[PDB]
Amino acid sequence: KSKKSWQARHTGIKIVQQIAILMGCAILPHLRSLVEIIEHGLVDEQQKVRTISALAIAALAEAATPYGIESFDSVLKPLWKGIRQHRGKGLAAFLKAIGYLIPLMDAEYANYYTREVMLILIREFQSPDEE
Amino acid sequence: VFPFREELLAAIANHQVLIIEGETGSGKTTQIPQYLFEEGYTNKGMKIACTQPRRVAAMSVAARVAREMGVKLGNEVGYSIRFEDCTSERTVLRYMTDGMLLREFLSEPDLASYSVVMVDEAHERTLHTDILFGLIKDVARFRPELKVLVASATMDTARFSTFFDDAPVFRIPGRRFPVDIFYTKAPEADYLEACVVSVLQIHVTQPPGDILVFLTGQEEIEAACEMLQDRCRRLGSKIRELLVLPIYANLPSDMQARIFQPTPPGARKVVVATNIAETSLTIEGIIYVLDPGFCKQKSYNPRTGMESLTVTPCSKASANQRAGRAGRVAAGKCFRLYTAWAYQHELEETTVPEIQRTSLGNVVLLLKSLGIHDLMHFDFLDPPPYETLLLALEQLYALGALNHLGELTTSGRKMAELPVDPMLSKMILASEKYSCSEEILTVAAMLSVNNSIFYRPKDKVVHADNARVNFFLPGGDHLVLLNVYTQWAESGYSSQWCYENFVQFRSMRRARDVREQLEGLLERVEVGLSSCQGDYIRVRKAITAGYFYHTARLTRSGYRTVKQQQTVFIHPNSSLFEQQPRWLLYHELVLTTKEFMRQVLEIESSWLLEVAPHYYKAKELEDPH
Amino acid sequence: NPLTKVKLINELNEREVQLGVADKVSWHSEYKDSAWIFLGGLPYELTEGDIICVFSQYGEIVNINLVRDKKTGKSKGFCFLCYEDQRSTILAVDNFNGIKIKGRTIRVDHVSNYRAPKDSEE
Repeated sequence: KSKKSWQARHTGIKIVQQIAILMGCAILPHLRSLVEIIEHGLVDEQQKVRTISALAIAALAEAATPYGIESFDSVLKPLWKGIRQHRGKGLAAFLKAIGYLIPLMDAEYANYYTREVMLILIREFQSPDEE
Repeated sequence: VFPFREELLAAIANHQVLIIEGETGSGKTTQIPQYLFEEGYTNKGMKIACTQPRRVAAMSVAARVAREMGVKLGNEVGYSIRFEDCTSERTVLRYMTDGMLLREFLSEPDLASYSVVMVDEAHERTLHTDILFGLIKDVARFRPELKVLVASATMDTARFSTFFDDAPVFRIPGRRFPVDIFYTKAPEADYLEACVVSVLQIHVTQPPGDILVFLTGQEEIEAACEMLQDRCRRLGSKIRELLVLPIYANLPSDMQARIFQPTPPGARKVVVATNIAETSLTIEGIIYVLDPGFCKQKSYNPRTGMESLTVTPCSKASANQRAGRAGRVAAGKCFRLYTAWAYQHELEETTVPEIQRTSLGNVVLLLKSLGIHDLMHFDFLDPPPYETLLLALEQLYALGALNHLGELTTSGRKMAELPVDPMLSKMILASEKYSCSEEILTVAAMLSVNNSIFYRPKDKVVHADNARVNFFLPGGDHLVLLNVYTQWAESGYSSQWCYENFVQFRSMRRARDVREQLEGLLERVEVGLSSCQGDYIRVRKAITAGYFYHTARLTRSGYRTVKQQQTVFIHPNSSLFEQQPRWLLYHELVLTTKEFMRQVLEIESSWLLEVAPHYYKAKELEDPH
Repeated sequence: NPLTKVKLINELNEREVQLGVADKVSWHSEYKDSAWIFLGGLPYELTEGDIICVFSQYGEIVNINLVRDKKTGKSKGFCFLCYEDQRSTILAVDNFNGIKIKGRTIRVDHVSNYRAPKDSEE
């Protein structure tokens, strides 16, 4: 949460990402106090910071499996805004984050997030990049 | 009408109730109420009421009659409209909407203030007029002093005379000049462009005479005014000047008066009007009519149990009325945007009375306030289905407006004091308990106006939504209304501010007036004005207290409504930004292609249970979807 | 991320030369009937003539397409080149990948469908 250069915030969100992919489920009792950081991102003016914040949300969702769905509730709305208005690698990182969050979720909300995202998947089957 | 004046006087003198029929423009509204001569209402300490289904007809006619009488408007001649009164102790003759007279009935069942009541434009058969006819029939028994006149454009007398216990009829012979009719070769899918082209052609080619174009609504009319005005200027050098004027229900009085203004010479006037122009009033000098064949009509669906206003094709009778407007001065022309076949075969002969078309909740509360116990038995000219009435009583009961007995509660009696739908009145009345009354007051006023609040041009959408976003409150469309109203309160260069903001000044101004009138009601009634700091919960609760019947729950996919278990989607106007809003309260049900729910605000389910436990009991709920 | 696809397309050809894949199934029978190639990471000082001079070694580009912006810009970094023959595109994606021209390295990929104003990844 320092604002002099985006490299420090990029570094800290990268720390969150490699913590989440390094240690599996012991990050879960400290999940909420770690995820309350991450919503200060995703609205920044840098594409790299938003992309690595989506990767950190995706890494925390992969680490949780399937716990803490009421703790990511402040994250789904900027992800929905980003898959509506933004396209590119940010769309891919947002789609990774949402696709990792939706197995954690109850049936009605995950079904609503599943049925209104497959159009984006059919649209992005024409993508040339391998990642 | 003047050639008949003696004949009319004789009928009036002889009978308590009379029916008077004549084509529009014959002079029914303006001249007849001049019954003041025979009546001498003022000496008796009474007035005469003339009721109009349309606000514009009441306001404009009153202004005209005041001039005809050589008195000041608001004085001897005045008008009464819902949030707009222009009357005084001096008022002799009061033109008013039927809704208003019904409200006066609620306070005084006898309507002792009036010696004569004239229900005009009966042919429209609005709900308010239908109730008024029922009530008057009985009041007449009570007061031999009261005289009633029913006026209608339709030459058809019989149904009314019989309803009136074989009241006598006076008919005025039709003066209308012949009007030639033009039809289109083929059906036209997009009528507005076609309407614009026809207007321009008439102005260039045709000899002097004004044009009357019939459109559907304000937004469409406003669009046509700009396009026609621009094109007219383009005609410019070659063609004479063409003035263009809008007319619709909302227009302020000063603007309504503009339609009367004379055309420049060789220049022409075009009035772009809703159906107000059909029978309600006449603009002298119209020779040419353009009839697209559409109107905004209320529709009711009994299975779904919902009203909705849709644009639909006009009845044959209304098509004839529109053409007739061309004939008043001299031989005219009417351009019908459809084929002769459609006119003969397709158009339904006549529209149904509004009573058949409506949700009855407002009417039931009104009748109860009237002191009518037997709702089923009420002598309607055309009785509504019993089921619609039963549903209305049940809804009022859950609202707590009526008890299980069907008697008014303190809340029902107070709600009757407010000129709004019961859900809105209840929401407003409860708000002080919520400590939100000031915010609710603004929301209710904002709800009472068109969604002309936000303007989105089709091409212009991006900028317009960017402007809206400033006000927008996530998961709370009702809150957005509060934000925009509050901002509208403080904005330098108000007219320009609205335009830059993509907001309709007309709607916001109307909302401002309504809020002022409602606040006065709250002051009189002793409903304290309350507010808190940053309490969204209290606002959502207050909305729930009124709206708990109109709630939808987030389905596994889509939304389902608590009442009638209907599948619906949140209207595209709002984004369910928050995933959290599982439960939403919605203002309206729109039925374009699919079923949509408009103007939604999130609500906690526990609040619904807490707020309306009778409604929220599981026993009434069907097997769990 | 902006230039690791250079390493990816290089490791594809290294895996092809390691496993001993014949030319019938070596990734170019799937992109037939298309002479269009996409470029990535071009500097902003490149005109169309310099791009023609640097990629005309294996055949002249029949159809050039630089991403020239509407009013306020000059270039973005992408390019479309349509050669004569598809084997020229094979040799261009196998040989012109990994090189650098004035600082930033460039990448060559296939298109195979149709030209687009902006769909790719900057």
